[PDB]
Amino acid sequence: APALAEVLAPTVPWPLSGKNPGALQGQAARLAAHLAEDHDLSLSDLGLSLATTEHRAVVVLGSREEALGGLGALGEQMPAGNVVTGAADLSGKTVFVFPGQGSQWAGMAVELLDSSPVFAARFAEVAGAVEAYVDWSVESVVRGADEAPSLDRIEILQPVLFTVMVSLAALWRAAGVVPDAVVGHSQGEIAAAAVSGALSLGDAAQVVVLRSQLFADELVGKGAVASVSLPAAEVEARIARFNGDAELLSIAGNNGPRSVTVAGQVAALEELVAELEAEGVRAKVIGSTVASHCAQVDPLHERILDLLSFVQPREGSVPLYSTVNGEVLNGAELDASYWFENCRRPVSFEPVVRALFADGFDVFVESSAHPVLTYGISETAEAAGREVLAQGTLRREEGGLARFYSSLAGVWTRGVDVDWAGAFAGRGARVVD
Repeated sequence: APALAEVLAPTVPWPLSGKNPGALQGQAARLAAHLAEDHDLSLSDLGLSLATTEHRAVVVLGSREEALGGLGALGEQMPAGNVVTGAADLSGKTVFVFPGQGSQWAGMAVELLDSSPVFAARFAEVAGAVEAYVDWSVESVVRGADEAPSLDRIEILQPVLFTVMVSLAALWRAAGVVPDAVVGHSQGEIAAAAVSGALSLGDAAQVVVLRSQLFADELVGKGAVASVSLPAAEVEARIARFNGDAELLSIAGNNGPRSVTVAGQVAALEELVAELEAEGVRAKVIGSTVASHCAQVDPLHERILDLLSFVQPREGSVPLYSTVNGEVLNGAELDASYWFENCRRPVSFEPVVRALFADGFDVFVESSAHPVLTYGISETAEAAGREVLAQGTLRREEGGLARFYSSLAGVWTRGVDVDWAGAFAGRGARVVD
């Protein structure tokens, strides 16, 4: 039942397609002139009409003005922020990417709760699973209720992030976009397991909640993870001087050929990050993160096997590419042992991005509040001579239908199928010739 969109939300997407020279531009030019001249054709009717009918574009609009501004611009081959353009030259094999921490911002799920029924119904269903293992309400933390806990706290961030990522994947699925596979980074593998069905909701919810509550008890204060824009070899050489007495700092992830993470002791991490920043290199402590993917997780080994003994794994609808052991898992192999490897081992994301290229994936949808792994996939694609689409869902301070229809356009304009008519459900629009 529940639609992409509240009937009273004004953001709507207009899709246009052409194959002949200047055909997309001509069709846009004429429609903009007709809209202004006709003064009777309904905006909603024109939308559903365009939505139900090789070179592609989507105008994302909340208003007649934005419609004329978009078609007008497309008509004169001028770029605009609300007109998403592309060529439909991709096979469309799609993988959903579920990142770790870094995605979060303060109002992230709020707009989609208020304006997308589908997102709201999935959010409740997934919030309901986590809330079985927790005293607080996911929805109130997202809306910043006064009395609800903060997202700064790891044990609250990870379950919140889990719910938002799984619910975003359902919003993609309603709009007719369906993964052929999933891929997770760090905690992201939990969300990836939920969406694939490899864990039940309740199992995936219990894993995220218990493993983040452990990290909060045992690891907060003592460690973090930082994102560094240099290749592995350069970074091994910059941390060596910190690791005299003890290994304070270690490479916890490979995201691209020029992109890695470092995990360990907060002071040494912050010094390396300041050193590299002074030198014009991007290095940033990932928000609220603990020193996972390093030796600090080892004193937690037996606790973690006991905590996640419940986990019952099973084949999902769709394979999971393991960022932990380079295997393509049906879903049954995700036992408590796997979930220890996941928080201890460094995340070999980049090599499984190359494996996905070789198995025929050319569309990567990152199901997140803010795109963080998208640059690594694009850098990997360039270095592999592969033309691929790396598409985020939301961004900071853009959590609405305008942002989401933009990212949906991103995938459609490059050849992935989308039910655009879904955006007009229940509005009483009629297709007009």
